[PDB]
Amino acid sequence: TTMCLLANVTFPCAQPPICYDRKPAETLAMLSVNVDNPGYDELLEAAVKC
Amino acid sequence: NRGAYVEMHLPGSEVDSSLVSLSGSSVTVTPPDGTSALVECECGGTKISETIN
Amino acid sequence: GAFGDIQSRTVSSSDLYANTNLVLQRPKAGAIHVPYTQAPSGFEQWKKD
Amino acid sequence: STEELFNEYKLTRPYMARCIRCAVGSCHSPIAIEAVKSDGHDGYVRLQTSSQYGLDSSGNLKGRTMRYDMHGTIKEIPLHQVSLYTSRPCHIVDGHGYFLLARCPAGDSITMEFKKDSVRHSCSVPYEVKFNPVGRELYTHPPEHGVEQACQVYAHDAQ
Amino acid sequence: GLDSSGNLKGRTMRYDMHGTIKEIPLHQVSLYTSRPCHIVDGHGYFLLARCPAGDSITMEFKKDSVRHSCSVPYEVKFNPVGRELYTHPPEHGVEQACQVYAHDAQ
Amino acid sequence: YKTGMDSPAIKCCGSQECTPTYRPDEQCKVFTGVYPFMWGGAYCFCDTE
Amino acid sequence: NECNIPGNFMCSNGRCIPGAWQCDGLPDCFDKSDEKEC
Amino acid sequence: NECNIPGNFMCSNGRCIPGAWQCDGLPDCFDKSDEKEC
Amino acid sequence: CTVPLAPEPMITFGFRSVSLKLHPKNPTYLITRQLADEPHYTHELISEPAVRN
Ligand SMILES: [Ca+2]
Ligand SMILES: [Ca+2]
Repeated sequence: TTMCLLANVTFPCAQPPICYDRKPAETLAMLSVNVDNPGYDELLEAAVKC
Repeated sequence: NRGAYVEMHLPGSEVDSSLVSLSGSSVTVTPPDGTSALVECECGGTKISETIN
Repeated sequence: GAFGDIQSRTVSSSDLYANTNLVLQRPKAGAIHVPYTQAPSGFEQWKKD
Repeated sequence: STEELFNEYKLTRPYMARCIRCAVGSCHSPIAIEAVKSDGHDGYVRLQTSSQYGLDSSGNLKGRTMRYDMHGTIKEIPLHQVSLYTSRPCHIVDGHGYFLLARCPAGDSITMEFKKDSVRHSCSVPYEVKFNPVGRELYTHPPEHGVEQACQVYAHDAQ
Repeated sequence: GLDSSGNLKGRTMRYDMHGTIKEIPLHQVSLYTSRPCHIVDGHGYFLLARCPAGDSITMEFKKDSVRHSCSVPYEVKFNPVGRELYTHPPEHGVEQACQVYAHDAQ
Repeated sequence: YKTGMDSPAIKCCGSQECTPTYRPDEQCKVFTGVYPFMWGGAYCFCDTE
Repeated sequence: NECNIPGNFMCSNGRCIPGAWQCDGLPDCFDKSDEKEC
Repeated sequence: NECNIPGNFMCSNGRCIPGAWQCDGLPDCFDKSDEKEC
Repeated sequence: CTVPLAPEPMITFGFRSVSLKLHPKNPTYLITRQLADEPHYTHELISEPAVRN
């Protein structure tokens, strides 16, 4: 199990609170912080789609 | 016409998929117009039928 | 691969001697063709020499 | 299943970069070339360009198209309108995001060009494109038949 | 660089055709030595191009569905500058004194 | 290998410094007296510096 | 069966097309084998 | 600022066009710099 | 990947000797070695018709 970050929020990486089709810049800034991460592919695939 | 020839032959049978189609329960074969065909199956036993249009 | 791998007695003799090292190979899976391997033409190699 | 693979280049855009050999001189090109990776065997290269492939001019899927920045306004053309050549003409297979999969013969440069209604765009970079045989016979074009052998080529899919 | 009637049109070429004079836009004229070339400009009888090396030059266009060509066996050579021998000029380096054909017409 | 290159950091009428990143074989060097050109026009308004 | 090149899809007739050409809304195989179950 | 090749006119964005393209009535450089004083 | 296949060499035998007539279509490596403690290997690129004793 790995928890990602957007703020002081350890949300499940497979279910992010935002998606790119509804938030253009906030999801990119969400992926900005979780670059050094073993769980970046899951957050990626769950971050574009819903 | 100078003394050098190449050799003609009967063409073979070219299997064509765009002929066989599915109905509800059977296999529908629609040969092209003015042209014969033949169908070979092994769904039941050994089978051969030269259908014409 | 040398001169005279093809030997026809006259120009229109209708009987030729061929020793060209022709070998048949196995075709590729899902392809209708005749593959073969043979030594290249010795009349061309004689023209090159 | 191809769209979950594809969707990450929706996040991006094409851009205009600098090509030293444009159609006339040095200019700022919509199709500038970053690298040409030819380390596989049978003549498949992998370009990385300043353009995108597979997206429409808005951001969604579209089959065989190039997407490029043109002074700010992102435009698009079909992919059969884009030609490229090293020495002989090449053959584009597919594109996906910033990358393209061609099939080029060997040569000491690579030139990509498309044509608008009367404006011709080009980019030539001095990058060695090379051809690699497999095994102990040094062909220049791959044969019509022979024994099957193991190789290492660029994969066609965008997985 | 001239119009078929005799005016000065921008980028066109003006050719005779069995006594009568025609014209096409210059972007339908193509030439190549071994690989394709790129026409820069032209003025009077003289075209300026940019070409790789080869044994010949084939200038060609296509007015109707009738293709015009001419190949002449004239060597085109690519001449590098400096002590380092290249075929296509690099993306970067240092600048030396070279001598190229001047793009203007003075 | 693959020579990775970070994008250039341009400052108009100012100066820069070098921040290390401890990347493999990382070369860093600053260049002055620049007057760059984007596709739109001159990126700076200063002649030197 | 299997294409020799890894990233390819195989048509009905044995012709290998790229895997991103399957289920794309454009016919590429003879008799549309990439356009059957999408 | 001059160009390198001895017969070129220089646009506003640094790009060098041939010298007879300066006032030719057809837009060559970005923002029509060459066509501003003719 | 499909790789080509060179023509069959024409092997002539002698007392403790093997001759090889080699007609290549495109350049081809001939790699020989002895099966003893000293292999004495021979990596050669043959592009023309050549006899190797
Ligand atoms: Ca398709
Ligand atoms: Ca102009």
